[PDB]
Amino acid sequence: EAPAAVVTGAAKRIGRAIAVKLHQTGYRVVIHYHNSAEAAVSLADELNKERSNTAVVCQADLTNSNVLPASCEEIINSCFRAFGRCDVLVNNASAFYPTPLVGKTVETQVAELIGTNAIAPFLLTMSFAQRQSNLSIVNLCDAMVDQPCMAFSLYNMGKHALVGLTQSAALELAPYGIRVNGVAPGVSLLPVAMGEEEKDKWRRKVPLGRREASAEQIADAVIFLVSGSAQYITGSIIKVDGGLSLVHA
Amino acid sequence: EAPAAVVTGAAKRIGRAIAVKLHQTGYRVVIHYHNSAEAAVSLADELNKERSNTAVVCQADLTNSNVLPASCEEIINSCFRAFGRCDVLVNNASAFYPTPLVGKTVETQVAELIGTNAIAPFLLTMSFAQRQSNLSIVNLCDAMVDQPCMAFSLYNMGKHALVGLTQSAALELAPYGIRVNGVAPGVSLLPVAMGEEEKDKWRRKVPLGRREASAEQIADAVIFLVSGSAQYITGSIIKVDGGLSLVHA
Amino acid sequence: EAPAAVVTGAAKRIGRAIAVKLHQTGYRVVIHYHNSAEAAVSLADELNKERSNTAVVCQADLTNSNVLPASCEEIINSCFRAFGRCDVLVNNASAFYPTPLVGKTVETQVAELIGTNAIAPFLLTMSFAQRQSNLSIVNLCDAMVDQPCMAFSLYNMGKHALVGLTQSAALELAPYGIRVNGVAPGVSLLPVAMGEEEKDKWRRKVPLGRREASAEQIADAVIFLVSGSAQYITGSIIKVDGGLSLVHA
Amino acid sequence: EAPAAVVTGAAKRIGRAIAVKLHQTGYRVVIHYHNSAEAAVSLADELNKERSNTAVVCQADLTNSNVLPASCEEIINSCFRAFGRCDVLVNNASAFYPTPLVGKTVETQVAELIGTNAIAPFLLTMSFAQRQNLSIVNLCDAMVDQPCMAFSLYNMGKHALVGLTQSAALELAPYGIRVNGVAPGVSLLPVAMGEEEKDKWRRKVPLGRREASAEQIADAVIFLVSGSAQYITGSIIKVDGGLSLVHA
Ligand SMILES: NC(=O)c1ccc[n+]([C@@H]2O[C@H](COP(=O)([O-])OP(=O)(O)OC[C@H]3O[C@@H](n4cnc5c(N)ncnc54)[C@H](OP(=O)(O)O)[C@@H]3O)[C@@H](O)[C@H]2O)c1
Ligand SMILES: NC(=O)c1ccc[n+]([C@@H]2O[C@H](COP(=O)([O-])OP(=O)(O)OC[C@H]3O[C@@H](n4cnc5c(N)ncnc54)[C@H](OP(=O)(O)O)[C@@H]3O)[C@@H](O)[C@H]2O)c1
Ligand SMILES: NC(=O)c1ccc[n+]([C@@H]2O[C@H](COP(=O)([O-])OP(=O)(O)OC[C@H]3O[C@@H](n4cnc5c(N)ncnc54)[C@H](OP(=O)(O)O)[C@@H]3O)[C@@H](O)[C@H]2O)c1
Ligand SMILES: NC(=O)c1ccc[n+]([C@@H]2O[C@H](COP(=O)([O-])OP(=O)(O)OC[C@H]3O[C@@H](n4cnc5c(N)ncnc54)[C@H](OP(=O)(O)O)[C@@H]3O)[C@@H](O)[C@H]2O)c1
Ligand SMILES: Cc1ccc(-c2ccc3nc(N)nc(N)c3c2)cc1
Ligand SMILES: Cc1ccc(-c2ccc3nc(N)nc(N)c3c2)cc1
Ligand SMILES: Cc1ccc(-c2ccc3nc(N)nc(N)c3c2)cc1
Ligand SMILES: Cc1ccc(-c2ccc3nc(N)nc(N)c3c2)cc1
Repeated sequence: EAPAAVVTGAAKRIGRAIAVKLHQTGYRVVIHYHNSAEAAVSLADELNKERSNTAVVCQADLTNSNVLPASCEEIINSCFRAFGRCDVLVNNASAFYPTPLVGKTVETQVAELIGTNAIAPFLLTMSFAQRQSNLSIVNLCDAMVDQPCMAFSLYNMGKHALVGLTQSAALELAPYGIRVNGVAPGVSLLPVAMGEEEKDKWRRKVPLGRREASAEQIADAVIFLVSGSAQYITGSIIKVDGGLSLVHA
Repeated sequence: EAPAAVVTGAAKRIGRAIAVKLHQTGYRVVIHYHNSAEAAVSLADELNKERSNTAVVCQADLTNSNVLPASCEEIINSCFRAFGRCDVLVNNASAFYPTPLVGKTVETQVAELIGTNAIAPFLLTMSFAQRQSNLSIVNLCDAMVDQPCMAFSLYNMGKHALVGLTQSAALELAPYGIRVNGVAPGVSLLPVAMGEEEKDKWRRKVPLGRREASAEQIADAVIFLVSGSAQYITGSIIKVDGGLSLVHA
Repeated sequence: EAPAAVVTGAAKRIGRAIAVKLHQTGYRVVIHYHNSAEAAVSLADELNKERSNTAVVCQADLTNSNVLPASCEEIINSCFRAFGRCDVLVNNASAFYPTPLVGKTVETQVAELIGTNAIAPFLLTMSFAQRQSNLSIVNLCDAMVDQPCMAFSLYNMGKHALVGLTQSAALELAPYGIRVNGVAPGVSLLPVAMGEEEKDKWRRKVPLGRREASAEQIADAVIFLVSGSAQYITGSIIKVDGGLSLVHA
Repeated sequence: EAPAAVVTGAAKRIGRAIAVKLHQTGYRVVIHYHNSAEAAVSLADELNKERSNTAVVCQADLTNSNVLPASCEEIINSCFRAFGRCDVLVNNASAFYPTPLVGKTVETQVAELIGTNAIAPFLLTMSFAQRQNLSIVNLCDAMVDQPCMAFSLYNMGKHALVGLTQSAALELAPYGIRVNGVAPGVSLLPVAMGEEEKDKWRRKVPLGRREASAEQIADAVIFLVSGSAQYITGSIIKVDGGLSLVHA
């Protein structure tokens, strides 16, 4: 029968492309969302039109809190509930915004940026492993972590922690046959609130084609890592950045 | 005027070694502690008998919470209260224990391991910089972050986030003339509860001398980074590991 | 028209598996070899029986010398002579043997280890680019490059230069639409001369499955990197090591 | 008696500052050079004026060839002949020029860039070790993962040097020989480069919008050879003003 995958923040943009490609590959999917209910259900409707009862949605805030472990457990449980199995976890949901060192309170920013990018991946990783073939986890990382955007220290700390989790969980879960890997975009789908001139500044920086990655190109790397063609691969983070991280200042 | 330094978790072990060496170099010191009140007071007494009014203690829990920003702000405030300046911050205090993926609640484990190793350094860094010559911050990292101990994922995530901080904060605070660097021990002071046979198993693995780093050897690298001999150094992490991280399985 | 690929050191082992999978994928192939003449011709025979006129052999020594540039030129030329095009270069051929610091002269050891692992890849890369779809190069690197085997300094130097080449050529050849990537094995096909107790000692070290990578599992990663599913990927090295590089001493 | 150090390419620029600082720390020095005889001799005279019989020059081409192993052995031998001991080796000499992928022949560019940056350090390390606070410091490059366009052989040479630093650290540790690296970002700029282009680069550096002095590079070499770094091996210290942290 068909394997099942959980994709966090799967309603729009990159998580959406990932869930679509996984479904096209033959997976049943849990579309996790926080604020984007309409979009999440729209995607489920589309996927279920293709193959009946192969997509469900699951709401959760992934901000760090007292209830986050229970929320993460429920995300995994919804996959087992809907499909009787959970073969793939994709940690894609992510808050992204500046937190200058020199109005959300700083402790809220910690909760959101560190929660979404690191603690929730950790808790979902725990629950995914506890509840257990070709099982794997794919973490959406960031190819630019060592050359970070100015004033994004919390966001960067979140993504660095996710690298640590990817590595630690690969080592620890290997005995269980659970592989744990990452995909590290450089520039992909650009901010909605970014202006067109600024977009082109960034595009011009990419050696391979002077363009951002499509969400589908990011999804392609996820598809590889979950597949039978990556069965010896664990603890690896694959850059999908058109060479951007190689470009000096 | 003598410069002043804050060392977190400075009552014993490596934090103490760093405070002492800074003091011997001519720094006035804030000895931060959490539980080790007797040892912190004792160390301060010792340093003050060497030079009068050159050391004060400062108690704070560095577990993550909504009050952690205020606590970190107060730690920096206490350096200015005592000495009228704050030249150096050393982020040494650190929780370290296993958190298996498959007692304390996971919420507490997250708060302690991520708070001490990452969030408190980030908040102390904000406060140190907000309050502002040879200014710098040294973060105590871990040379083994890419070959972590089994079942230490939250601890590892915390140390990886600290690397991210070191880099982000080096970039962002360079315009202010604040350098931000790391020292990464491999095996130094062994756990107090560890049996001699287990200690020797680890000692035997170290290429350079088959022994752990002394606390002073760790302090030596910290003292270099804060000195005028490191005035162009920022965003660097110096391994003090005797070659351990180079040794394959 | 079918695309064409050069695989160096393709007569046996991992190189052979790569040549076989490329061919199965629809590529015409140049089977480069040095001494394994019989095995190279035998492979070409096998592949040509499957689809006629889709495989040729090409002999060359890839040791560093003044004629190495011309030899590398001729390898690329042989691909054009046979197939009219050259879409993919796989830098697989590699000398591997200890060279302690404390019958071959050191001059020969340098020429062999640095020539095969670094200079030949570099010269092949020049020639490939100069003769110029989905064009790409895949370099066979080494996951253990930062945790090297004792007394393998020249080999390790070679593999390190190979990473540098992958990055530098990714950046420079991007404007030409040539992607440059790496696949980094941990332990795969074991040395011929190695005895069985020693083989099993190394197998025990691999977290994922306690065994070495098949040559086909290595080839699988090469296949991905050259595919249309990796079209935004350049300057990336994918570890295929079962988590081995994550294991501390 | 005083310890002794060999510094390669020590006649000028960064290697010169390294030799001067080592000398000021109390080392006797072998000032190796290739083409800069007048500058090397001028340095030796300055140092010997300071302390009699504490500096000698040693000429050698560090390009890769059949004779390079013998030349490197002779450089180490020179330190023993002058001073009776060799405590420190600094691998500083380096060829640096573009080699685009698309009058020197490429085999000569390989020989010069790979020989000076990698093979010569390896042979020198062998010779240094066969003869034995002992340490080796290799001059690396902080920008090796964000390389300059069309510098592939140079970049290959420096990556090879990181491999050597790690491999030799591991292998010579049982002998009490530590092996480390100093990785400048931008330090002393080419003499020929117009100020307009120098300042373009200077402005990229987060920490003070300037290049490293040769003396600041030397300071990190001085730390690594000192008693203060006695547990440090296989480490490479960036001295780059934050440059490698700056995205495109
Ligand atoms: N886009 C890029 O150029 C780029 C570059 C580097 C790395 N990446 C990584 O790739 C991944 C996807 O990128 P993206 O641009 O598609 O992401 P995105 O648009 O910024 O966000 C993806 C989703 O994250 C979910 N999310 C945010 N905060 C949440 C919270 N507190 N709780 C639960 N869910 C939350 C949101 O779901 P709802 O809409 O349902 O609220 C959002 O739609 C991220 O991990 C990102 O860091 C992207
Ligand atoms: N020891 C090693 O071999 C080694 C290896 C790698 C890295 N390191 C790094 O080097 C640094 C020092 O090592 P160490 O072994 O000396 O450290 P440690 O003894 O394990 O901890 C140092 C201090 O951290 C403080 N701390 C713990 N939890 C705290 C909390 N919730 N709030 C405030 N303070 C808290 C404690 O202060 P109180 O005693 O006052 O409660 C403790 O004395 C650490 O950052 C460590 O990660 C050490
Ligand atoms: N566990 C592993 O096997 C492992 C681990 C890490 C990395 N890797 C990397 O993966 C690749 C394949 O591994 P492998 O074990 O299959 O390699 P290998 O069998 O040791 O060597 C591959 C071929 O390289 C060719 N070669 C050697 N010296 C040459 C020279 N001077 N000139 C021209 N060709 C020469 C030989 O060709 P002829 O037989 O025709 O003479 C040989 O068959 C290598 O790059 C290796 O470094 C392998
Ligand atoms: N300058 C920078 O911004 C920078 C940046 C990153 C890394 N670094 C590293 O720091 C080190 C010092 O840099 P630098 O700018 O001072 O170096 P440099 O001036 O470019 O070269 C130093 C010396 O290397 C010697 N050399 C060149 N080719 C040689 C050969 N074939 N055989 C023997 N010696 C040869 C030359 O000696 P003669 O003059 O006697 O012929 C030259 O003076 C180098 O390893 C370099 O890669 C420097
Ligand atoms: C030029 C440029 C391209 C893409 C983004 C960008 C947009 C959204 C976004 N979301 C996120 N959770 N994480 C990111 N790293 C991210 C990055 C920003 C700037
Ligand atoms: C063999 C061995 C050597 C040293 C430690 C060790 C002891 C205490 C300790 N505290 C800490 N905050 N962080 C560490 N990384 C740490 C590590 C553990 C095991
Ligand atoms: C345990 C163990 C597994 C595999 C090899 C091994 C065998 C052949 C081999 N060839 C080569 N060109 N490069 C390597 N790194 C290599 C490695 C050595 C030791
Ligand atoms: C802008 C700019 C910055 C630094 C150099 C520079 C000058 C000389 C130089 N020599 C050398 N052996 N290695 C280098 N990496 C180097 C670099 C050149 C141009």
